[PDB]
Amino acid sequence: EKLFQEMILKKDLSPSRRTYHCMIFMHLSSGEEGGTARALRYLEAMERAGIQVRPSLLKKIVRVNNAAGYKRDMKRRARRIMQAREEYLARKEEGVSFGEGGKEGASNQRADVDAEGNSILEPLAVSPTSTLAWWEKWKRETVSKHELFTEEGADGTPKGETFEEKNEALRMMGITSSFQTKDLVPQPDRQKLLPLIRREEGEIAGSLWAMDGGELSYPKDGGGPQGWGVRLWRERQLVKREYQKVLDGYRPVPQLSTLGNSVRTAGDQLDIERSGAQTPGELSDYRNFPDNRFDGGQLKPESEAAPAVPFSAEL
Amino acid sequence: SFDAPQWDLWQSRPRSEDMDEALQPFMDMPKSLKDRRYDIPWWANPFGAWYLQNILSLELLKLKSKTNAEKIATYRSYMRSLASGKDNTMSDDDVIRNIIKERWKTLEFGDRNAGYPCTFGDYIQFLNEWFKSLDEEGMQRLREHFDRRIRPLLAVMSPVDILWLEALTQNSPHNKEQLQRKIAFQTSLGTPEFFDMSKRLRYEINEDYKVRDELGPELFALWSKAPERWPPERLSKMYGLDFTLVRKILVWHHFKACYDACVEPDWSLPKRLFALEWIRDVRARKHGLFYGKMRFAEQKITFYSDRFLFRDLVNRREASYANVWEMDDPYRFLQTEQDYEDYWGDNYDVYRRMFPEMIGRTGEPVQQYGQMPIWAGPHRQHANKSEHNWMFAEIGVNVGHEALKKLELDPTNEKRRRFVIRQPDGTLRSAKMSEMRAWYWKEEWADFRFWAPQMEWGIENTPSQEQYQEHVPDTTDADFRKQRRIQSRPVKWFYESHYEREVRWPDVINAA
Amino acid sequence: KVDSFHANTQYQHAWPLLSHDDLGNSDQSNNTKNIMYSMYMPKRNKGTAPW
Amino acid sequence: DQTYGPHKSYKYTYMPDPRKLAPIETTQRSEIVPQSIRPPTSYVPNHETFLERA
Amino acid sequence: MHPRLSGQGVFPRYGGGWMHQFGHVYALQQELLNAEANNWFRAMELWHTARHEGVAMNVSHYTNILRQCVPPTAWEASLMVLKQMRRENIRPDVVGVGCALAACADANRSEEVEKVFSCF
Amino acid sequence: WSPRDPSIFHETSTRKFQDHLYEGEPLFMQLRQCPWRTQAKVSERWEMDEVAI
Amino acid sequence: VAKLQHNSAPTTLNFYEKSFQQLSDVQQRQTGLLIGAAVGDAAARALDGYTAEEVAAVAAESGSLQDEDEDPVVFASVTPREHKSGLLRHHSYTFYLFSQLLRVMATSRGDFPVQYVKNEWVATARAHPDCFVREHASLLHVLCITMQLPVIYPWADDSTLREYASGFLEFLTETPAEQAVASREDVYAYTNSVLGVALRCLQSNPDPYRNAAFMAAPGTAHVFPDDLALYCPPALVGSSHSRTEELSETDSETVPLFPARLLESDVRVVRECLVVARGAASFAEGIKAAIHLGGPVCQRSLIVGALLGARMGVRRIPISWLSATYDHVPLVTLALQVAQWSWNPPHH
Amino acid sequence: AIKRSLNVGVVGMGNMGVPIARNLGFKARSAMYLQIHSRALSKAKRVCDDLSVDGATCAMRIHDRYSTMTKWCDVIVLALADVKASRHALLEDNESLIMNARKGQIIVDHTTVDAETSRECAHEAARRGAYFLDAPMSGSPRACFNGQLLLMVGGDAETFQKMLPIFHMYADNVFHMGESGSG
Amino acid sequence: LNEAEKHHDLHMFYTLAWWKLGEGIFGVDE
Amino acid sequence: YARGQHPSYDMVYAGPMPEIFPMRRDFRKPTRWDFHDIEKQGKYRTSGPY
Ligand SMILES: [Mg+2]
Repeated sequence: EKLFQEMILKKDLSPSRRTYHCMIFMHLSSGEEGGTARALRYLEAMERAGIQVRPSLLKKIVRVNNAAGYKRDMKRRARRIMQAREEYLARKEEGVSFGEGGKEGASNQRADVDAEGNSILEPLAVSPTSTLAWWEKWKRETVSKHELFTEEGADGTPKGETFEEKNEALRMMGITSSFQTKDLVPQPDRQKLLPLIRREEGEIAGSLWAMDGGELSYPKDGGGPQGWGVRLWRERQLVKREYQKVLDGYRPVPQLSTLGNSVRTAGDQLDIERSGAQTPGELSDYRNFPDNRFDGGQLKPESEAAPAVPFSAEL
Repeated sequence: SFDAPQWDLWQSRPRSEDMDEALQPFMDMPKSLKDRRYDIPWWANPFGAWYLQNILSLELLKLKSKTNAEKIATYRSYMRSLASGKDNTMSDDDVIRNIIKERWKTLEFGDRNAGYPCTFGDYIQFLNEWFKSLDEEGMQRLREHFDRRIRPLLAVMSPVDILWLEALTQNSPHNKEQLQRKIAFQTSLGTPEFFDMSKRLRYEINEDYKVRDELGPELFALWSKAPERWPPERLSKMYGLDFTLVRKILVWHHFKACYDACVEPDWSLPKRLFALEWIRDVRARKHGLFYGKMRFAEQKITFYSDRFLFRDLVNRREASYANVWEMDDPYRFLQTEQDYEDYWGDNYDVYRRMFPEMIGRTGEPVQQYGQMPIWAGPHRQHANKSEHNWMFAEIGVNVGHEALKKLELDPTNEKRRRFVIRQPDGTLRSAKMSEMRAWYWKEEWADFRFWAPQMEWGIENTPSQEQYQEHVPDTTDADFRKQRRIQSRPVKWFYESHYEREVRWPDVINAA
Repeated sequence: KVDSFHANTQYQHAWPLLSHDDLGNSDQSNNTKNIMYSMYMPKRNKGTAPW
Repeated sequence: DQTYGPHKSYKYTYMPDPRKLAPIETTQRSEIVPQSIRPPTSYVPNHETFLERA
Repeated sequence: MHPRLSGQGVFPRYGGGWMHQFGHVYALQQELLNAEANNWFRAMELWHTARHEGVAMNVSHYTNILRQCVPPTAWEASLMVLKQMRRENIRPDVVGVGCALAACADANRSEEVEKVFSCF
Repeated sequence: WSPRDPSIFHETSTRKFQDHLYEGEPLFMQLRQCPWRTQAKVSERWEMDEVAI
Repeated sequence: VAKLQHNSAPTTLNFYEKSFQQLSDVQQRQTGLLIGAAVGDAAARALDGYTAEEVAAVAAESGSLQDEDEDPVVFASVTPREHKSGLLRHHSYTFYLFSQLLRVMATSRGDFPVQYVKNEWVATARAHPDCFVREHASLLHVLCITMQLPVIYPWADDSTLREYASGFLEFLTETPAEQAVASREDVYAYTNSVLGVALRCLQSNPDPYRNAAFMAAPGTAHVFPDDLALYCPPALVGSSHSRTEELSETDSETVPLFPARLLESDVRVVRECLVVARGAASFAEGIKAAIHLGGPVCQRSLIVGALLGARMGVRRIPISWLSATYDHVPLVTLALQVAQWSWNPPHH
Repeated sequence: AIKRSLNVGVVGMGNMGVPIARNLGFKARSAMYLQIHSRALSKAKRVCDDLSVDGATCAMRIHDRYSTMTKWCDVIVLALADVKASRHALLEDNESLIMNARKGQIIVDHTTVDAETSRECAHEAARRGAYFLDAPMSGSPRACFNGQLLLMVGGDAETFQKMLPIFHMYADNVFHMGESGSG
Repeated sequence: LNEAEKHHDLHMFYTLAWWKLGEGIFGVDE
Repeated sequence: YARGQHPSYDMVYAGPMPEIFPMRRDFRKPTRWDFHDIEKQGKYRTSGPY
């Protein structure tokens, strides 16, 4: 904004449409209060100075505001987080939680005695080796939500968006994370064969989402067009389309599977098990370069091979 | 005085005999052979004896017994004496994994006395009585093992390949010689380069199960400790899976923790994570007819048709949430856990259908009116008490217009539409908010985004007093406001008018 | 015996969460594949539909 | 063991209106106002005399 | 003892326009942005009730707070505002920091003017 | 009034306590009257205030 | 969570139990100053006029509690002495003029002049002359009446509130004679300081007792506690010259009749009520500490019951105490009409 | 130690068991988790289907084996046809309810049996640590629909006081006859 | 009416010799 | 205020879904407690978003 008003006022330059779009989308993408109130000021400055207002600009304004709703909600939730932190630091110093920890109402009115004195039905206690018992024990015994982070983020947001703050908060809750950084994330958008199977026929897993054994998607046992044979045939046709994509060079060559190795020629199985080749390209390098391997038939890495560069590249 | 013995896979729990058969050839088996079967331990089966002899013992070798160390030493010496160059130095888990693998692949089905460990029918009996000994958690893990490993191999292999595998199971020279005569059996066998897609399919299915079972409890802990610090949209942005997938993971994990502990599940959790989806999608469906979906709720004019409607939409979206949860400011009126269980439990479809826009409450406070005096006295005091509630609503020229509906139900309006409800005990009370809205046309939409305390007020939204002074409201030019103020104030001074004269306190003569 | 005959020939199980339409539609951000069906209905109705 | 219905995440699989499950309370008129019976007077000593006078 | 603008044609269209459930929100925002308010002690107290009621406050609310602190030269109040605007990452305008610089200049707080100027 | 009865499931039926929400009514309770206390040989009524609440 | 329906369990414990959920957070503090003063005045009614030793004798003679019974000090079963006139057997004479001012405030739909309530108040004092001469022009009785004035507009400052209240403070200290009070301005200044305390309570102010001491009336340090008395502004030297004009008459035999109780005797009661209402953990425990002090105990629990109810709202009030109040059927209805009409007055 | 609802199961959908299950499904408003057992799963599906379409106030759950019926329920109520089916479901089966009873369960038998069957059932339930009440019912299925059944509960009196809110959902005249075998 | 299947063809696939091809499927995954 | 109908454009439809097969032409019910029965009868044009 400083360089914008220095361009406008001092150097007397008329700004272009793109640098008006930049000041619109910067205030729109920022989740602070009054960002759209200044983006509409930039829209008014575009309108009354003859700058063209395109419909693509309006659609991008709606899309960018709907996308920056997340940043707006985070910057609004951080205010209530700070209020709850201040109230927690006050009430743990005054000592109201020490008076509220004693369950005098549960001691006078017991779990088996109602208000009049009759005996009431109590549910039986669950097994402590269950998952729900450990979850409520982890809810009760761990640290509070207000003791996790003292300060908030650098730009208006609560801490915990990054993975270092997430891992530190998990350490304060007594949980060692199996996924420290983003390269140990399974990333289901990288799947190519599995959404293609899910789109046409249906879910190939079925029992991925099953609560009590009735939400499973499997073919019927009677046969016919709904049976297992037609579904496995159509899945094999989709895998055949993917394999035809592999053969024409659109997809990379898959690695050696145990089903593929167990059907192969036994000498090829011997060469794979003595070479340690994962891809059949490594097996082709093992066969077509016999001087590359070790003395136990083991395959040497890529960095230990140097091909002959011809002098005709010096033309 | 009875101790319940702990049951596991080593000594299975005894079950009933009226159980259905899991395998297909046992369902049509005659019952005389069903009564012929003896209740024996699980290792008394020859396949079970084989699995305990060579597979389970080698897995029991992982512990710190002395016989485990001696068997590890003699196994290392054995496979070093097989060939030195292939397995020069590896750990004991590797050598027992290798011997477990080699003993798994060398399994055949023949006669027990002919040198083979068990028959095919003994293996089918082991599978049948193993599947009978599973509960729903064991059946779930069995189906998960089917999805992870056997399902990609079945998706890749041809039916002639599984016919060849069935001929390898039965191990009969007659059936193998009969199948070897077929040209279509030999030529249509699968190729390994097509079979290598099973590794990628297995990796994708195990990647989805790693999303579910390994990323699941971490998301559950982060959302269950501080949901205002880690909402589902923050988790979906920082892990990059999806929004609905993260919410499905949370719902599935809580329902899995409830179902596996024999606890009734918290039904309010899909109402809390899919609140907009519960209002939009979940309908009562009848049997013999098909339904549709409304694209929009109202026939309206678009906001791209004018610049002022566009600015109003942008200013409303800035004053709105993107996703509202149970902890936000529109749900801050739920100060009691009883109100929390009342709103999200069993009446959420009624509580959300009260008012379309989200407000700081759900309805209106109920107040009661005074009964006019009945000059007959106690002769007619019984007549107002009845059996049912008697609801009376106003109509007329001023009253009954739906276009001014939120103006006619406004408690800050002096010309509000008057409702009364006589209770069966004779009490005259006002109507509730749904009771006042039931007398109009149905309004079956809901706003899940806009929250009015988030409206901008400092830059462009500045209501001026000079704009309200442009109407020039004066008390000297119109006396209706002062007349309504006179109609509002009490008229008790008219009786003590003669008792400028101003009203003073009563002067006492006893204390003076 | 008079209740053993009257089965659930009237109702059906409800719509699950994130369900699709009977015509195949779904509430996505992209409604190009979804269609409207107001033009297939009869033009005038004697009375008022529940929708 | 299975929950009823294919959904298994809903409390009611058919999903009725929640006003259907709301209870209905009742109060007889005998709780409001009683019904008394006058004794036969000297003008109508019997019930057949009451029918003949009417 | 009344809200100065009650409703029925005073409030903008996008907010619905006099939603009576938020009648206190419309009355609180006019006390926050009252240009004729000169009591700085009420302006700190009016920020604490907008903090409790969930009222979203932009830079124009804090600029009205910093404006009222300059005639009494309440230099301590002008630094607790800029600490809070930094805490919520609400960037102050140039007129708003001009009030906090003038609140500390007239109170002979020379070392505190130099660090507010160095921040912006 | 069960909605699996086809005479109650029909849309023009008076065996419901509403119009457009659902069909039938699940297990409502009403109170009759028993005017047979005068058939007893000795019938008295004792007026006493409530003490159980 | 839900239990089996047994022993004919009621759905709601009060008529207005779920109607308090249908109020805003400021409207729960607007009605908390009204309903919380009605609950507090009704709880300390049976021990009105008791000394501190006689209140402790009530709690000592009844030592049987099954933990469902409450404190026997609150809603005591002791026999009253004058035992009463007609309506005053459940609330004090100070609450009768409080309930008449609330009834005018609900029907006036906002702010209203003092002339609307002048004929309502003089009809009560004409009916109860014994309770009028005991409590007229005293600091406790005047402050309990004008306590409910910031319910009309809680976001107003102290300059607007003291201007509106000054029309009400003059008639409550006016008598039809030339022997009016010992000091007109000292009853005004002490009342305007405690009205700042309730104004900060409806505004949800952090430490409302401290911030009301800074913006208090000058010379009102004795009504605040000792730790907050350093924050109060000192009295003006021009106001001290008016104190010498009261000593310039030198008439010790000519004591004014109104008020019956001394002014400095009333400052200690409001100072003790501000100490109790400051460190009160809940609405019930703060009232029980207020009736244990004794003396003018209906006006004690009207100060504490209003200030605590304005802090934690009507939902923190125990609903069994509201169901035991005699006039809880009209007054909560009148309190809902004030909180609804406070944000849109029809006149302006 | 989870604050939850009471898991109440009804074993046997016969002449009188299905109106007992329907009264427990109607008159228990979100206060219990209802389990319904039958030998054939189609009958339990039919009873839960009729309870769902008629409109019930609790969530229901079908069972076909006694093991899950044992491990799920806090209270078990049996309404069977003859003494032989009750002796099979309680004592003679391998997965029977009293022989595999958990610590603190309560099993009520509404099927009219002999004295020695009830004696051995109460003895084995006290041996396992659970509680057994024998409460033979008197009435018609139409009287079971109206909630007017006659119950003669034998067993513990504190267990009787616990089970009175469940007994008052399908029976009006419920008496506590004393020790086990009196009813 | 209609009977929801228990999917008994899930168990017919386990009758095959997946240890011969998958090289120890029935154990834990490596 | 004289522009548009409602500023929301986020109206989640909460009513019953339309029925596409079989399409019922007339919806005439003899009702007891319907006070809009005059407006709910008569031929109206069924054209909307749907
Ligand atoms: Mg107005």
